[PDB]
Formats: sequence, structure tokens, C-alpha cells
Amino acid sequence: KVEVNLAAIPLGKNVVVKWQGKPVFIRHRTPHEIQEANSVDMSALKDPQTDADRVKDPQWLIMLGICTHLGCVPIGEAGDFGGWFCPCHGSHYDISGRIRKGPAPLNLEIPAYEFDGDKVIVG
Amino acid sequence: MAFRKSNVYLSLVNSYIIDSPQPSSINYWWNMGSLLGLCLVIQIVTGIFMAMHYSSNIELAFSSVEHIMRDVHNGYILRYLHANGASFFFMVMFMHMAKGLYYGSYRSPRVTLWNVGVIIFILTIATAFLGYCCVYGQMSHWGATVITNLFSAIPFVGNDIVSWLWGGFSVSNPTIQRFFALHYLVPFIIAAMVIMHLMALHIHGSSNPLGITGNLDRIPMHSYFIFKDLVTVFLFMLILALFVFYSPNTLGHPDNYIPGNPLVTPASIVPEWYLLPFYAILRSIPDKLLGVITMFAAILVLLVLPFTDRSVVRGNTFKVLSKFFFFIFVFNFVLLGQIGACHVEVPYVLMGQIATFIYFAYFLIIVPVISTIENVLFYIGRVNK
Amino acid sequence: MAFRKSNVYLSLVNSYIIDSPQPSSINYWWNMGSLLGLCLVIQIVTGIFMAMHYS
Amino acid sequence: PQSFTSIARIGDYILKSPVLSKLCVPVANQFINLAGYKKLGLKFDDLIAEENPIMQTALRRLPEDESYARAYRIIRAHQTELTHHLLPRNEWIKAQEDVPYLLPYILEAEAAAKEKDELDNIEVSK
Amino acid sequence: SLYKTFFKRNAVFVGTIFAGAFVFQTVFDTAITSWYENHNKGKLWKDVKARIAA
Amino acid sequence: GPPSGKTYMGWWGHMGGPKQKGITSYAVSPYAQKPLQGIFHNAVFNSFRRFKSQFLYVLIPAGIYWYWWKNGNEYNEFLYSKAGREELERVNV
Amino acid sequence: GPPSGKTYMGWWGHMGGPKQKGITSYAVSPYAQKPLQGIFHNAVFNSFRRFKSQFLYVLIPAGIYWYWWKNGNEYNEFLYSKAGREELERVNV
Amino acid sequence: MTAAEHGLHAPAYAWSHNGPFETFDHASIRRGYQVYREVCAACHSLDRVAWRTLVGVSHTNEEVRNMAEEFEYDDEPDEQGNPKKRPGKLSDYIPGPYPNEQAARAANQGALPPDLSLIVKARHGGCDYIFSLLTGYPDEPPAGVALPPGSNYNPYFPGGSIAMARVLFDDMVEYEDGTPATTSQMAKDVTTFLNWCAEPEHDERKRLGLKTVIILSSLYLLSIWVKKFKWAGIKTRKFVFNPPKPRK
Amino acid sequence: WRTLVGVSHTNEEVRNMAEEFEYDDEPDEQGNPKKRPGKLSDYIPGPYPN
Ligand SMILES: CCCCCCCCCCC(=O)OC[C@H](COP(=O)(O)OC[C@H](O)COP(=O)(O)OC[C@@H](COC(=O)CC)OC(=O)CCC)OC(=O)CCCCCCCC
Ligand SMILES: CCCCCCCCCCC(=O)OC[C@H](COP(=O)(O)OC[C@H](O)COP(=O)(O)OC[C@@H](COC(=O)CC)OC(=O)CCC)OC(=O)CCCCCCCC
Ligand SMILES: CCCCCCCCCCCCCCCCCC(=O)OC[C@H](COP(=O)(O)OCCN)OC(=O)CCCCCCCCCCCCC
Ligand code: HEM
Ligand code: HEM
Ligand code: HEM
Ligand code: HEM
Ligand SMILES: COc1c(O)c(C)c(C/C=C(/C)CC/C=C(\C)CC/C=C(\C)CC/C=C(\C)CC/C=C(\C)CCC=C(C)C)c(O)c1OC
Ligand SMILES: COc1c(O)c(C)c(C/C=C(/C)CC/C=C(\C)CC/C=C(\C)CC/C=C(\C)CC/C=C(\C)CCC=C(C)C)c(O)c1OC
Ligand SMILES: CCCCCCCCCCCCCCC(=O)OCCCOP(=O)(O)OC[C@@H](O)COP(=O)(O)OCCCOC(C)=O
Ligand SMILES: CCCCCCCCCCCCCCCCCC(=O)O[C@H](COC(=O)CCCCCC)COP(=O)(O)OCCN
Ligand code: FES
Repeated sequence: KVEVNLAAIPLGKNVVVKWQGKPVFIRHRTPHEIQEANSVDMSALKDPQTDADRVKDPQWLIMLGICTHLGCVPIGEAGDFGGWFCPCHGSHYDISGRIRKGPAPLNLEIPAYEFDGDKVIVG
Repeated sequence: MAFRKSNVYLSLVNSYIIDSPQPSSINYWWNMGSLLGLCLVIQIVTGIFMAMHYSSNIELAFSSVEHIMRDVHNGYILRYLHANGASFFFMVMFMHMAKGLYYGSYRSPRVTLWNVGVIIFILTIATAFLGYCCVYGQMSHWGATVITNLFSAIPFVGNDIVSWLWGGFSVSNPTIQRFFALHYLVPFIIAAMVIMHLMALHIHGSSNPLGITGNLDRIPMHSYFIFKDLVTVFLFMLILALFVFYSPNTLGHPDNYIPGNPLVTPASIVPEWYLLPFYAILRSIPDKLLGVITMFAAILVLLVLPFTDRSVVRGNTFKVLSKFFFFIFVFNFVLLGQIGACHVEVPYVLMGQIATFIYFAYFLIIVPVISTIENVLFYIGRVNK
Repeated sequence: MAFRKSNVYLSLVNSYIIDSPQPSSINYWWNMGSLLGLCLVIQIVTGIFMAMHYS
Repeated sequence: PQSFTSIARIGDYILKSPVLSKLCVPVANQFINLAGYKKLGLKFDDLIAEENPIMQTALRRLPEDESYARAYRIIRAHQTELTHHLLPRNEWIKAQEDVPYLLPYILEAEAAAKEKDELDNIEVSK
Repeated sequence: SLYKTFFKRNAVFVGTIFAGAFVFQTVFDTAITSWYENHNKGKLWKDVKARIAA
Repeated sequence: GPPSGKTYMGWWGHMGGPKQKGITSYAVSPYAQKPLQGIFHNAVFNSFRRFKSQFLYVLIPAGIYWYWWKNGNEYNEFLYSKAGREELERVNV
Repeated sequence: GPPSGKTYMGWWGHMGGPKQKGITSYAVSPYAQKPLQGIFHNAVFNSFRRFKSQFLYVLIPAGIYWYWWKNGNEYNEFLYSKAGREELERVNV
Repeated sequence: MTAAEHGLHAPAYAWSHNGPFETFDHASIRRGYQVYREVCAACHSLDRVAWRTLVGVSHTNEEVRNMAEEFEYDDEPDEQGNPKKRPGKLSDYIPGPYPNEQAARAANQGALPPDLSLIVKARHGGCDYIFSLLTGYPDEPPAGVALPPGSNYNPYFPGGSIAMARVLFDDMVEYEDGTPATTSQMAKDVTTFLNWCAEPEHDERKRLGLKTVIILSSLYLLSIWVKKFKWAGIKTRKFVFNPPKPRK
Repeated sequence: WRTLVGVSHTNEEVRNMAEEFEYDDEPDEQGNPKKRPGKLSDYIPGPYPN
């Protein structure tokens, strides 16, 4: 359970740290996130989920890359919305990180990272 | 008496490979079991000599196998004879098992010999899997990832046995160091199951292609079947040498010459060619728990065969219908291995669901039904009431 | 006959550790050979569990 | 391991039926000629497996004139297959000779073993 | 005759087999290396090293 | 040790078959026979008889399974072409 | 298999000793006997008899080899002292 | 999948080391190292090849020593503990251009160039794929495909969009022996040099394979003769039956 | 550092002792070297480099 820092990853970046042995998707934030993460009706989907169920420490985001095909890896820094791109079969995880289309049945896991102040423990 | 009969240690050799009574009519299909004993000696010897130069740490493993192939004197001969030797070991075993399935060698009084054989087959699949991971190529990391994650579907004990296999939270350095140490051991457990296997053959002896008693015409082993076994030994070495010296990378995958990368996934992750029929059976069931049960059930379904054969005749020599359906099962096993090397696409999903039903239906439906029909067909053809 | 005398594998166990005839007067110096069989089992087991962590 | 009592139970229902015995008997005659045991010099009752007590009992009770002739047919057959040949066409078994010489000894060994089991695990009328 | 000395004993013949195998390896190797290098002459290093000696 | 359970096979002198009476056997030494006169008139005339007896039980199953494999390929070839894009969209979902 | 060479031991029923005639044996059950009345009057009175019979064959050799070890030590102690420097110089060369 | 996602099938050219009795052409290996040093080595490493393995294969010993001496390696620290550098020697390994993977991607717009010591064995196609990749860039992509910024079209690459650009043009090197250095010629040499980097045992492996196959093929034919001789008594054995008289 | 917790010092004490040293981090986005403070998984450093 690692803690790099909190003012070490600037805004428009991300680092796939080898945290605990995984391609996990760090993402530093701005209120420039609840802008546009749920501007889409949920029921146009495999079977949905809401921001408040997603993560309620909402200005530092982390998500796994252990994909439910056989372990595929998405993008860094491209797309139409600005999401994460599966070349394996086909998918683009939007800014909130969800289906637009594809045979991917579900979104994975936001690692159970808890806040207490001065360091956020991932895991 | 002769000294080879009175000495405690030579008496065993005499009783097994010199004076053992054999049926005179056995053919060259009875020579595959001696080859499997040579395969095990090849695989064990070549492995000791490579293990002197190997390093099992995850940052040193891949480059240690290249050190064997570049710097060790006659090191490329040791490895290729090892990698192609295992593919030859599995091909002779599929022929050995299909023989006993044709001539009825599983029936009474040889049920115990057939059950110890099914245990050898399980331990040999395990051995070959563990050693393919000691290379730590790209197929070697991602093959261990998807197989060890199948035990996560066992209820209430799944996530604990996976973290205990891995030694951590992923396929990592503890995983590769323990797979190498398991891999050296299990070949010596196989050698003890082979001794138990031969002991169960000695009390009743071998069968014959006619399926009747052999106690009326017996010849000894020495200089009839010692020199008939020598014919197939030199053909085995000749065909193996052709692959080791002129085509040594045609039965493997190219992506295993890339070092293992947990962050980059390959476009197609497949096992070696001899685990592909069982990989397509797992891929046929759209549920994690039931696919794992069905994959293992495909190996243990061989054990119900002594009970579902309802015939009074041993073997398929004089059987018309049971001979046609023996070869449907053979070519269904080749299509399963071939489906398992394809993509998950239409129509390769339905083709693998029908062909995995024909695998389980042969043992449980087809054999007992046509064997009953053939009994009654022999009766009414002679008895005229 | 009993199953331990008719089965191919249990017959060896019966002939060696159950029904084997022994002299009645042997003393405790005849017990060292069974200990040496336990020593070999201890070493092979402990060494295999360490070899998973060795370099 | 289907019993011979059961095989004859089914077979005698087919043979004594007019409509059934004309579709399955021609089929069964081609099944025996394609099998090819008569070309090795064998009768069908030689092919039956004999590693069980009901067949060891029937062979002890077989007369010795018929027992000596059975052992010669089995030795001649192992030698014909060893050479990868067939016998001459005038030494083949004919259909008249392909008789069930061992069936009657089998059926009486089976009826006695069943009678014993029914008595060893009977419950009393009282 | 021939058989009473060629192979009558097998101390005649396991020593002749072993002594004759030692001579076989040397004569066999020199014949294969000469055919292999002549079948691929012009491509070897010793031929390239003899064309750049200016 | 003691004797174990009895079997369906013995040893030289007592093999457990039926008693033999009236069978006579003859043989000749190998040294007195001409070298290997059994390879030819056996690789053409006999090998063809053995082939013709049994080839039908192998090649009718092989023809069924190979025809099924080619029709599966050619259909998969077609779905991922430009002409087979509309049929691919239906049979997926 | 066949029989092997004969030995000097058999099995229950045929052990290979001489024939017995005129020997009778008696015994009593363990359940009918009092618990372990054989530890005391055996750890003092009998154990002393066993010690006195055999202790002389061990302790005379042990006394010889231990006396030889101490005289070797004490002499080596002395050679590497200040008083034993002149004798060390001779017995070396 | 679609044919564009699998890539185009590399054809079959007639390499002079194909065949069971053929060796490498060693004048193309020497010629091929010159194309590596002057074109490829700016952006590709060869970390598994040592200087000493080139002696007696492509260069003389005196030539190879002068090639290694033009680089700097890390020596062991002096008497106070400060670091030292030294020139190269024969036991050293051929050095690469970049110090770490972070710097390699920074100079190639995010893409990482792989090590080439095993690229012939780690790709389906072998020498036929490496050659066709380099001579397979068209001068304008086909109508319809929209390339991302910073990628080039090559139909032999799976997907049709590769981060490498064309690097072979006519007469960019001048060969010592005087061979015309066209595009197809330079490609044939690097692919021959790089196969030697993957398979240094190729020449003497196929020499020990000729001996093994000739010896074992003779033992296999002698085994058949011996077996038939020793089995001749059983095959010609005869049997006859005379029914005993019924009195026993 | 982590082996001292629960033996001689509290967890908060040990973190402040490790933070007074510099260790080698993994390089930046261009490939240049980085340093960082210490953490509990680190090993106690020595005075001399070689
Ligand atoms: C890598 C290891 C290599 C060895 C593995 C294969 C060896 C076992 C295969 C069994 C076999 O021998 O094939 C025969 C099979 C069924 O036929 P069968 O059992 O009734 O007759 C046997 C009779 O004793 C022959 O032997 P035969 O008595 O006729 O004469 C001796 C023969 C020696 O040949 C051999 O060495 C055979 C290994 O003489 C010569 O050939 C001289 C050379 C001119 O009919 C066939 O021909 C099918 C071929 C096999 C196809 C299945 C395997 C493909 C994957
Ligand atoms: C370092 C690794 C070692 C670990 C293994 C330890 C085992 C070492 C055993 C060595 C040995 O075999 O010496 C045997 C010898 C006894 O010979 P014996 O059969 O005539 O005595 C039967 C007894 O009277 C009945 O004794 P009982 O059968 O009634 O109970 C046995 C019990 C002791 O019971 C008592 O409370 C005192 C009587 O437990 C044992 O005695 C355990 C066995 C030591 O022992 C003796 O008492 C005398 C010989 C002394 C040996 C010393 C030299 C060895 C270095
Ligand atoms: C879980 C494990 C499952 C294991 C299944 C593995 C399947 C692959 C195994 C491949 C070997 C299978 C060959 C069959 C061997 C069984 C014994 C046998 O078939 O031989 C008897 C058969 C009959 O012909 P005979 O003239 O020799 O008469 C003697 C008795 N009637 O003589 C013959 O051999 C028939 C002629 C040869 C047929 C060759 C056809 C191809 C066989 C498949 C090979 C692999 C795919 C090409
Ligand atoms: C039944 C016996 C054996 C089987 C079936 C077997 C199978 C295999 C296989 C399939 C591989 C991977 C081959 C490759 O693609 O490179 C392998 C690798 C390896 N095995 Fe074996 N093996 C056996 C016995 C042994 C033994 C007894 C040892 C050690 C004494 C051993 C040591 C190794 C080593 C060091 C490697 C890695 C080097 C390499 O890749 O060749 N093997 N084994
Ligand atoms: C290392 C693996 C094995 C070895 C060394 C081995 C060895 C042997 C040998 C020497 C024989 C006697 C000769 C022969 O029948 O060819 C034999 C027979 C037999 N084996 Fe195996 N075997 C192995 C694996 C297996 C397997 C995997 C099975 C079945 C699942 C099996 C089942 C049998 C049977 C049923 C027989 C008796 C056949 C008959 O007498 O007709 N064995 N084995
Ligand atoms: C008869 C059986 C064995 C004997 C007598 C034996 C003896 C020894 C001895 C004396 C040591 C050095 C102990 C020390 O001072 O540290 C040692 C070390 C070692 N042995 Fe064994 N050994 C046996 C079996 C095995 C086996 C089967 C393995 C399997 C891998 C093994 C693995 C090791 C390892 C990994 C070490 C180094 C770790 C250590 O020092 O404890 N041993 N062995
Ligand atoms: C300075 C010149 C070169 C530069 C800047 C360069 C750059 C690159 C880059 C960025 C890639 C990654 C491709 C991707 O990920 O899409 C690559 C791959 C590759 N390069 Fe180069 N390269 C150069 C010269 C060469 C030459 C001359 C060869 C052939 C001898 C070569 C052989 C390869 C191969 C085989 C690949 C992998 C292709 C594959 O995986 O299918 N490179 N190169
Ligand atoms: C049906 O008739 C038969 C029959 O035909 C046959 C062939 C057999 C025999 C069949 C077999 C398959 C034989 C069994 C063979 C094994 C069980 C193999 C087990 C043994 C090994 C694999 C050997 C292990 C090797 C070593 C321990 C040493 C290797 C390492 C070395 C030499 C390195 C040494 C170090 C240095 C520094 C030189 C029968 O039993 C039989 O029944 C009557
Ligand atoms: C005189 O009367 C006697 C008598 O008193 C006795 C005791 C015996 C029996 C005596 C013995 C000494 C028994 C023999 C003991 C052996 C031969 C020891 C053999 C030990 C092994 C083969 C070791 C087996 C160990 C393993 C397989 C380890 C398992 C490890 C696992 C599962 C770890 C998994 C992880 C990895 C990395 C492999 C007699 O035979 C006898 O004669 C009649
Ligand atoms: C606690 C219970 C057991 C204690 C001691 C048991 C001793 C085991 C055998 C003693 C009894 C022998 C007398 C005959 C008998 O009834 O037993 C059969 C013995 C076993 O036969 P086998 O070795 O399988 O032969 C099988 C034959 O092939 C001859 O064998 P081979 O292939 O030469 O084996 C060597 C290969 C590897 O062996 C190793 C390394 O262990
Ligand atoms: C030198 C190597 C060691 C050689 C072996 C000696 C040591 C003995 C091994 C340990 C003994 C345990 C044996 C189990 C006893 C029961 C066997 C049995 O029931 O025989 C069989 C069934 O066994 C099996 O299914 C396979 C045995 C798996 C072996 C496990 C490793 C029953 O057969 P049965 O004798 O009753 O007659 C046929 C009736 N259908
Ligand atoms: S990998 Fe996520 S959709 Fe294909």
C-alpha cells in the first residue's frame, strides 16, 4: 500500500505505477471532473452505476487496468471525450471511465483507497 | 540354478526383461511404453545439466536461458533436445492411451493398471506447465496469469489459494522461484508411479490384438522383443534429431523470445499445442466455475470406462460399429485442439460447444448403447429359433 | 484371505511392517535404522520448502 | 458385462416375432461376415472373455473332445495373425459349424449363482 | 576358417568393435567436414578473408 | 514373504491354460533359411489387402470432420470482408 | 515370477528351525495383570548388576585415551610459554 | 479478424542460407554490420552481442579491437572511491544509444524501439518479414485510412500504422568492396546480419546434424535385418492336429 | 526501518527518522535521475559509498 505524495502528479498526466504489482491508473484532478463525467443517461449501458457509488474522495482518482478480457491496457492522452482506449477488441473508457460500445461487460474496480490527510493510501 | 535367478537383484531384472512370458501375436503398438521410458530418461538427464547454469530470479531467468544457448558448450543441443523432447513425450502417450482404448486393455482384470496411468497423465501435464513458466517469456507470464486465476472461482476459498500460489498479489518473483523447485521434484514422483504401474502389469501380463487368452502360446522377452523394441528406438531418435538440428523452433511460439512484460498484453494468448484440446473445453462453458469443473472432468471421465462397456468381447477387432465410432472420437480430439488455437469469433464458438458434447457423450451414451446392440446382433445371427 | 495379503500394493506393506517375523530378544540398538528413515524425510521436506526462496 | 440371460431374453423376443425377425436378422448376418473371425478359423464362443468365475466354471465342465479342439483353434489363430495373413478359403469356419457349444453350460452357471444370492439376502415370511 | 578367428570369442570382437569405433570417428569426421566446406565454398570466412588482402 | 492372491497367469511350466493333447509343431533354424525372402510379395500384394480392408473406417470420419472445418473457415473469411459487414452485425447480438 | 534361491529363513508355518517336541508354554492376559510392577526393583537392583558386569571393559580404555590427551595439552601449553621457549626451538627442527 | 488487423503476408524469397546443407554468406554479414552502425544504431540496441563473437565471422581481430576502443565503459572506482571510465575491450558488449527507457521514448514520440538481438526469432515470418517491412512503405497511404499524427502506413505491420518511418534510400552508404548500395541490397544485408545475431550456431549445428542423421539412419536399417533373422523360426513354424482317441 | 516499530520506537517516531535521509527514486519523464526521502520499506543507510 504505497503513497508517492499528493502534489507530485500534475493535472494533465498520469503514471501507471507498479503499485502492488499492477497497471493502475493514477489521475490528479480539479473540480474540472464533475463537469462532464455524468452528462449521459445511465441506462444506455451494459448495467449502470453512479458517481456517488464510484468514489466520494473525488479529486484524486485511481483505477485498475486488469481488464475482463485477458488483461488489456488502455491509453494515455487521447480521444474524443479524452478517455482510455482499448485496441484489444474495441472500447474507449470515457472521462468517467465507461462503455461507449464494445463487448466489454463491465468496468473494473476503483481500488479501495481511504483518506485521512497528508497521504492517501492506495489499497 | 542360474545366477540371474538366485541373486536378489538380478532376479527382478530376469523376471521383467529377460524371461518374462509374452504373447506371440502382439504388434508394434505394444512398443510405445518402452519409448515413454526413454523419454523420461532423456528429459531428466538433459535437465540436470542445464540446471547447473540456470538462475530462477525473475530479473535473471530469461537471460540465463540465452546464456545457455550462446556461452555453454553444446548448450543449444541440450535445450532443443529438451523442448522438442517434451512434445515427443506427449505424442507417444496419446498413442499409448488410444491403443488401450481400442484393444480393451482397461477392462478387468487390468482396471488397476489403467487407474495408475490416469494419475501419470495428470502429473505430466503439471510438470510441462511449470517448466514453460521457468523461461519467463511473454507467453510464460500471461499463461500463468490466466490459469492461476481460474482457482478464484472456487467458493469461499478462492481468493486465498491464489494469493498462496503466487506468494503475493501477482505473478512475481516468488512465483517463478517456487515453480522451478516444484518442477525438479515432480519428475521423480512420476518415476515412482511408473514402478507401481509395472508391478500391476506383472500379475496378469499383457493382452493381445485378438482379445482372447494368451496362455497357450508364449515366447520369452529376450532377443525377440528386445530386438523388436530396438527397431522403434532408432526411428524415434532419427525423427527427433531431424527436428533438433534442422527445424528446432517450429513446434513453439515466437512470442516467447520476447521477455515478460506485465504491462503489455499479447494479441493472442495460447498454450503449447498439446494443451489446446483442454483449452477449448474450458472456453465452451460461459461461466467461470462450471468451466473449471468441466476442464478437469474431461480427464477423470476416463475412469468410468470399465463400467460403461457392456460387451462380452474384449477389443474392437471384430466390431463393425464400435470401430467407426472410435475414429470419430479421434478426429473430434484434433478439431478441439484446432479450435483452441483460433479467435473467439463466429462460428468457432458453436463448433466448440458441439465438439465438447461429442467428447463426453462417447464415454457415457454411445459406448454402452452400441455395445448392447452388438451383443444381441451376435446372438440372433447364429441361434435360429 | 485378508485384503492386505491379496492386494498387490498392500502385500508389500504387510510383508515388511505388519507381519514380518522378528526375533523376540532384540534390544533398543535395533531401533536406529527406523530413525535414519525419519531423518531422511525431515531433510528432504525442509530443504524443498527452503529451495522456493533460495538463489 | 451384460449377462447372457439378458441377451437371450431380448433375442428370443425378436426371433419369435414375425415382423421383427425379417429386418434385424439380415442385418445381423452381414454384421458377422464383416467381422472376420471365421476367416482366422474361430467360432464366436472362442472370443468370449474368460477371466471371471462364471466362465471358468463352464470351461471345467466342457467335454474334453471339445476342449482339445478349442485349444488348437486358438493356437492356430495367434499364428495366423502373427504372420499378417489369412487362412485358405477351404479352412474357414462355415455357418453350419458356427454353433453355440458353450452357451448351455453358461446359462446353468448363471441361474445357480443368482439363486444363491437371492437366498443369502432373503427376508423371512412370519 | 574365417569364423573361428573373426568373431569366435567375443574378446575377439568386443575389442575389435571398440578399437574399430575409435578409428571410425576420425575418418568419418574428416570426410564430412571436407564435403561441407566444399559444398559452400565462396561463402565462408576464409574465402572472404582472402579477397580483401590488398 | 507369503503367497498373494491368485491370478490368470503363471510361469514356465504352469501357465494356467487348458491341457493340450494331439498338437504337433515343426520348425527350421534361421541359419538354414535364405536371407529375409519376406519383404517383397509383402510390401505390395499383402500391404494392399490390409489397406483395402480397413481404410473405410478411417476416411469417412475424416471426410466428415474436414468438410466441417472448411465450411467454418470460409464463412469466417466472409464475415470480416467488406461484403460481409452487414451479416456480421446481426449474428453478434 | 519364478522362485529365487533358498535362504535361512521362511515364513509363518515354515520357519526352517528344528522340530519341537515336549515343550509347553503358558501366559496370562495383560488386561488381567497389575499396571507396570516392573519399573522398580529393576531401576536400582537390576540396573546395578548390569552396570557392574560391563563397566570395566569401557572405562579402562577411556582412562588410557583421556590421560594421553591431557599430557599432550599440558606439554603444548608449556612450549608456547615464556619458560618453554628454548625447548620449542629444538623440537621443531 | 479483418485482414488489415492481421497484416499482409510476407512472401517467400530465396535466401542462400535456406536448405539443410547451406551456411551463411559471410560477406553479407560484414556488409550488414556496416548498415547497422551507420543507420540503425542511432535508435536501436544490440545488447546481447559481444565484440569477441565477431572475430572469425565478419572481421579480423585487429579490426574489432579498433571498433571497441571508440567507446567508453565504466571501470572500477580509484583509490579514493571516485568513478573511472576506460575504453572498450573484446569481452565488452556492444553499447546502445539511450541510457534508459524514459529517454528512448522521449526521442521517438512515445514509442519504444525494441532490441534487435532476437527480432528474427521473435516474429512470425522470420527473415521474410524484416525484409518486407523495410521495403514495404508506400509513398501515399490507400484512400480512406486516417492516420494518427506521427505514424506511417506499412501494410505488413498488424494494423497498418507503425511509428517507424522509412530509413533506407539509395546510396546512403558506400561499401568497401564496391557493391552498389541500393535499397533492396542494404535490406538483404541487415536481415542476414541480424539472423546471425539470433542464431550464431547455425553453421555448425547443421554440420553435426549431418553426422547424426547418417549414423542413426544406418543403425535403423541394420536393426530391421537383425530382427527378421532372429524371428524367422517363429514366422515359418507349422502346426498340425490329430484328435485323440476317446478313452482318456 | 519497519522492523523497529513495536520493538524500540513507535510508528510515528520511525517515520521521522527515515525522512532525514535521501534515496534514489526512479527517473523523470526525460530520463534524468531523481532523489526522494526515506520510507519504512527502506534499509538503514551507511556512511561510505564504497
Ligand atoms: C515418433 C515415434 C515413431 C514410431 C511411432 C509409430 C510406431 C507404431 C505404429 C504401429 C505400426 O507399425 O503401424 C502399423 C499400423 C497397423 O498395422 P499392424 O499393427 O496390423 O502391423 C504392424 C506390423 O507389426 C508391422 O511390421 P511388419 O511385421 O509388417 O514388418 C516389419 C517392418 C518393420 O517396420 C517398422 O519398423 C515399423 C515401426 O518391416 C519394414 O517395414 C521394413 C522396411 C521396408 O498401420 C500403419 O501403418 C499406421 C501408421 C501409424 C499412423 C498413426 C500415427 C500417426 C500420428
Ligand atoms: C543425539 C541424538 C540421539 C537421539 C536418539 C536417542 C536414542 C539413543 C538410544 C541408544 C540405545 O539404543 O541405547 C540403548 C540402551 C538400552 O538397552 P536395553 O534394550 O538393554 O534397555 C532396556 C531397558 O532396560 C528396558 O526399559 P523399558 O522398555 O522398560 O522402558 C524404556 C524407556 C526407559 O524406561 C525407564 O524408565 C528406565 C528403564 O525408554 C528408553 O529406554 C528409551 C531407549 C533409550 O540404552 C541404555 O540405557 C544403556 C546404553 C547407554 C547408551 C549411551 C551411549 C550412546 C551415546
Ligand atoms: C484423453 C486422451 C485422448 C487420446 C486420444 C488421442 C488421439 C490421437 C492419437 C493418435 C493415434 C491413434 C491411432 C489409433 C491407435 C489405436 C490402435 C489401432 O488403431 O491399431 C489398430 C488398427 C486396425 O488396423 P490393423 O490392420 O492393424 O488390425 C489390427 C487389429 N484390428 O490399425 C491402425 O492403426 C489403423 C490404421 C492407421 C490409422 C491412422 C489414422 C490416423 C490416426 C490419428 C493420428 C493423428 C491425427 C492425424
Ligand atoms: C518429465 C520431465 C520433464 C518435462 C516434461 C519437462 C518439460 C519442460 C518444458 C516444456 C520446458 C519449456 C521448454 C522451452 O520452451 O524452453 C522446460 C524447461 C526447463 N526445464 Fe524441463 N521438463 C522435464 C524435466 C526437467 C527436469 C528434471 C529438470 C531439472 C533437473 C528440468 C529443467 C528445466 C529447465 C532448467 C528449463 C528452462 C530452460 C529451458 O527453457 O529449456 N526439466 N521443461
Ligand atoms: C510415463 C508414462 C508411462 C510408461 C513409462 C508406461 C509404461 C508401460 C509399459 C512398459 C507397458 C507394457 C508394454 C505396452 O503395453 O506397451 C504399459 C502398458 C500399459 N499402459 Fe502404460 N505407461 C505409461 C503411461 C500410461 C498411461 C498414461 C496409461 C493410460 C492412461 C497407461 C496404460 C497402460 C495400459 C492399460 C497398459 C496395458 C496394455 C495391454 O497390456 O494391452 N500407461 N505401460
Ligand atoms: C540427506 C539429505 C540432506 C542433507 C544431509 C543436507 C545437508 C545440508 C547441510 C549440512 C547444509 C548446510 C547447513 C548450514 O550450515 O546452513 C545444507 C544446506 C542447504 N540444503 Fe540441505 N541437505 C539434505 C537435503 C536437502 C534437500 C533435498 C534440499 C532441497 C533443495 C536441500 C536444500 C538445502 C539448502 C537450500 C541449503 C542452503 C540453506 C541453508 O544453509 O540451510 N537439502 N544441507
Ligand atoms: C534511425 C533509424 C530508425 C529509427 C528512428 C527507428 C525507430 C523505430 C521505432 C519508433 C519503432 C517502433 C515501431 C512501433 O512501435 O510502431 C521501430 C521498430 C522496429 N524497427 Fe526501427 N528504427 C530505425 C531503424 C531500423 C532499421 C534500419 C531496421 C531494420 C534493420 C529496424 C528494425 C525495426 C523492427 C524490426 C522493428 C519492429 C517492427 C515490429 O515489431 O513489427 N529499425 N523502429
Ligand atoms: C512388457 O514388458 C516390459 C518391457 O517391454 C519393458 C521395456 C519394461 C521396462 C520399462 C521401462 C519403461 C523401464 C523403467 C524406466 C524408468 C522407471 C526411468 C527411471 C530412471 C531414470 C529416469 C534415470 C534417472 C537418472 C539419474 C538419477 C542420473 C542422471 C544424472 C547424471 C548422470 C548426472 C551425474 C553428475 C555428474 C557430475 C556426471 C518392463 O518392465 C516390462 O514389463 C515386464
Ligand atoms: C526390520 O524391520 C523393518 C523396519 O523396522 C522398518 C522401520 C522398515 C521401514 C524402514 C524405513 C527406513 C522406511 C523407508 C523410508 C524411505 C525410503 C524414505 C523415502 C523419503 C522420500 C522419498 C521423501 C518424500 C518427500 C516428499 C515427496 C516431499 C513432499 C514435499 C512437498 C509436497 C512440498 C511441495 C513444494 C515443493 C516446492 C515441491 C522396514 O522395511 C523393515 O524391514 C522389514
Ligand atoms: C515400505 C514398503 C516397501 C519397503 C521395501 C520394498 C521393496 C520393493 C521391492 C521388494 C520386493 C521384490 C520381490 C518381488 C515383489 O513381490 O516385489 C516387486 C518389487 C518391485 O518390482 P519393480 O521394481 O516395480 O520392477 C520394475 C522393473 O522395471 C525393475 O525395476 P527398475 O525399472 O529397474 O527400477 C529402477 C528405476 C528407478 O528406481 C529407483 C531409482 O528407485
Ligand atoms: C518402490 C516404489 C514403491 C512401490 C509401492 C510400495 C509402497 C506401497 C504404496 C502405498 C500403498 C497404498 C496403495 C493403496 C491400496 C489400495 C489399492 C487398490 O485398491 O487397488 C485397486 C484400486 O486401486 C486404484 O484404483 C489405483 C490405486 C491408486 C494408488 C495410490 C497412489 C483395487 O483392485 P483389487 O486389488 O481390489 O482387484 C481388482 C478389483 N476390481
Ligand atoms: S479490452 Fe476493454 S473493451 Fe476490448
